[PDB]
Amino acid sequence: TKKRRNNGRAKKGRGHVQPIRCTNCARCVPKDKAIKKFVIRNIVEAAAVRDISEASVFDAYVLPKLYVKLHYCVSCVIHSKVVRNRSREARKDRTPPPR
Amino acid sequence: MRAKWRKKRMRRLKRKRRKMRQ
Amino acid sequence: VVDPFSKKDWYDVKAPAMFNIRNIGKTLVTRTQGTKIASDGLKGRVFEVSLADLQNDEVAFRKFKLITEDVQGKNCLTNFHGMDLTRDKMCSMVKKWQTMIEAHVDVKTTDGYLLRLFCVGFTKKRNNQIRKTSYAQHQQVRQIRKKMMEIMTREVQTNDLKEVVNKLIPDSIGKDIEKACQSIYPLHDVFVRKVKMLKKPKFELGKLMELHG
Amino acid sequence: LGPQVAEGENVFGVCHIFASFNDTFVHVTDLSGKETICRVTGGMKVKADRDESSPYAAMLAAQDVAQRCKELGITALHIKLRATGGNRTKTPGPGAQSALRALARSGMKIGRIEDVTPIPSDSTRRKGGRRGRRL
Amino acid sequence: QPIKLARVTKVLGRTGSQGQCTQVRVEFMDDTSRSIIRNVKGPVREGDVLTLLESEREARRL
RNA sequence: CCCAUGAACGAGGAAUUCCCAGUAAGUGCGGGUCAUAAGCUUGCGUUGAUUAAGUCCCUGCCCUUUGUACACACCGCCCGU
RNA sequence: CGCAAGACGGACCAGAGCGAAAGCAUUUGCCAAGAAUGUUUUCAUUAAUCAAGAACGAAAGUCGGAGGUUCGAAGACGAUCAGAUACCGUCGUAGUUCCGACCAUAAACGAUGCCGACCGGCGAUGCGGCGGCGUUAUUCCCAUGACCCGCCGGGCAGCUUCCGGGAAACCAAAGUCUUUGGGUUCCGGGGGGAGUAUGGUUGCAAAGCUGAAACUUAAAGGAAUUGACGGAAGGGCACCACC
Repeated sequence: TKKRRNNGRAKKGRGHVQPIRCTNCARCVPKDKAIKKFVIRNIVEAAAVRDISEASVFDAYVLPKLYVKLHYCVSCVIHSKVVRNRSREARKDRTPPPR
Repeated sequence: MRAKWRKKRMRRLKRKRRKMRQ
Repeated sequence: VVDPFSKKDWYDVKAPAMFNIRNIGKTLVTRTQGTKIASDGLKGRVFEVSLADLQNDEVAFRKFKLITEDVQGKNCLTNFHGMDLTRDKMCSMVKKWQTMIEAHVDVKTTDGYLLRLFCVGFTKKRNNQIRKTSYAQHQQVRQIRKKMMEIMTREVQTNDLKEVVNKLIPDSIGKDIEKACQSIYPLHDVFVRKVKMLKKPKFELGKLMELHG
Repeated sequence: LGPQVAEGENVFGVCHIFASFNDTFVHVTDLSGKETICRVTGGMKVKADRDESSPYAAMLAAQDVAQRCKELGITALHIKLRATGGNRTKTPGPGAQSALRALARSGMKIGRIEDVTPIPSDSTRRKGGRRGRRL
Repeated sequence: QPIKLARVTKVLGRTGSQGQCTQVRVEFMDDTSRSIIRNVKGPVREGDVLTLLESEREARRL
């Protein structure tokens, strides 16, 4: 029985999608099927922000951020709890989490 | 048995059989 | 056994006259002993210094590579060797619902320096756009890239290294490209992304002296 | 011995923080990068494989690095933090933040902070199989 | 290591495999009042005063 | 019950059972059984309490979603010369 | 700081585009091709589907010649395990790359032949065309490019379905079906034996295509429903649990 209408991937109107490697296990997962997270995180953690700011040579330095694109296989994305299993009805909800 | 492995075993059987038959 | 920093001299690194800030820091080397000489040890080391540490009213996401050419009076005299943008800046301008156009030319200056300028530009969403994505078509991207290459060549091949770096400091070429490509597709963040020197003319001491004021 | 010029100003070095998930490097070097002042890793601070990348080992290594640099005349540091990079992970290891905080907390002045992990335009195959590592 | 008087604003909960630490949020009264969170042990009652011998110890949450 | 005849004479293999304030533990007493037969049990007082006001890690339970080729229901079902 | 090798082409990159499918992503140039749109152009049934034949056909594999970074079947070690010579780790050979010649197989999948009609609604999106307030860019006279609001045509998709259909899952097709006939190709007939044996045929080989029977069996199987279980997730609870 068909679990998903899109077969768990985002491929329409094409035959082949180039694979990528899961950031955790290095599994070969198609780019459309893979679960992608774009993490924009401060290089300095919030606990260390004040201590780094005081030791700054320049006043008003605004610390840089980290830009890392994360690719996940289904197994590692489920294990890491980035995605969870949902009900048959809530599976269809494509809206990203409001956070 | 997994169907792929059943096919592999059958193919090895056929390889031996064609080895013995000349 | 023997402390190796007790046999090390400190040297002053000087920026070219194109920058308001002259002394960009200090550097070390082992003293001249036997075959090894201190001056040879400081003749190819590259200093990547933020432009805000070179010019007091400029942006900090632009870095310049300065390479020492000769040492006299325990001052290391540097020259422009390359330019780059910080990784965070470049990663910040790469968003998901736009087209990024990149171009590069190998263009020589008038004093024999051969440069490879890298230009990056991004498609801009109009202030009243309802469409989620703003994508330039392939011919639009090709025209934008052609304009990028033409502007970079026009801005480099006619001036020498001094005026090229003087244009790089406020990124005049990027603003010119952004202005010129406004009628093909409005661009968003146009920069000379990277400059790398491919070959240089034979060293001239007098040219370097005129370079440091 | 060291730069005793203009005591009121800062003497700038560059700290290359290599924070892999196995251990962490705290490497202060010259402004150009060619001359190195001191490099203390987390592995020369803990006698166990697991704690090589721990935040505590990185804090110890950064403390020793800052002590050596202060006794060598360097007063301020530019930070060039990197992860393993390449086709492997781009996220810095557990000791990066603690090493940076220990540098700041032990009387060092922080300059520009930059991330320099090697990012391929595209790479060779990763060390895993096509099915990944299954443990 | 200054001594600062701060009042508990909220009690978050416990942590560990079996539960061995307590989380509260304390706000300063005479240090340009701002909200800082810190883990704690023992009876630290509803909205009591927690003394900060240091302004840098944080609570690593989850 | 007394002669004081001197027993590793002061926090315990692997495995663990019970327990949160008048808990535990010490301590005696009364009922049942009975011939005032208790080392048992059922009650009762008396002395009196270190630790904890938490968690889902182990053992389990419940209010959901999910998977299943199980329904004698995972001690299931099941593959291989 | 450089130098050299091969490999790859991140982010941009999308339920977006192109191609018959396989497949296709750095710039530029050349070469030939292509759909859609526009057309008050031309020919005037030239068409649809297709035995026989034919072109292409992932990966792996084979034979020559280069190359041989990385990864890596085989293999060699090191590892908690009762027992790996499995999973994990360090190496590592053929391969992985390119040029010729083979091979013709994939869960080659939308598990849904193709051509043609009819049958709801809506918001988008890609391309072409048409119309229209206004906002932005090249000297102040206009097109045009980027937006904005629409209409038409083809396309990749997002849809209830008590139109309708299905065993249902679900499907605007898997509808217009006992109110059963638009055209046409391939193809199935309970489960095993078995895609096996044999014959033929192709291939250097590996193998590919066509392809039984004796015998054996009362079920195998599909969808879904409740429970039970999960070394599955979320939220709680208990000193017959732990801390």
